[PDB]
Amino acid sequence: RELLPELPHPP
Amino acid sequence: MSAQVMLEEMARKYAINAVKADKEGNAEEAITNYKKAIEVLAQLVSLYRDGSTAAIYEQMINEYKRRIEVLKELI
Repeated sequence: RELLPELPHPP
Repeated sequence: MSAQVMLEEMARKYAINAVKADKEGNAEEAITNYKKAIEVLAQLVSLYRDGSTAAIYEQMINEYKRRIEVLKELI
């Protein structure tokens, strides 16, 4: 299972 | 809406708030929101520790923890 949409990556 | 999906969205909202504040150069607001995302993600890990999504929760906790440690040194 995946997160859709993705959790944002930090800068 | 299940407990998993509801918490995932909560974590997402915090993460988006943190990255936004981060890019605007507000270290404290970025940190507050990262910590709040971490706490929700830690809760998700407790609830679904043995599932396939847990590796992603755990990966993001660490990324956010590492960004906290960088931003903390400013301010």
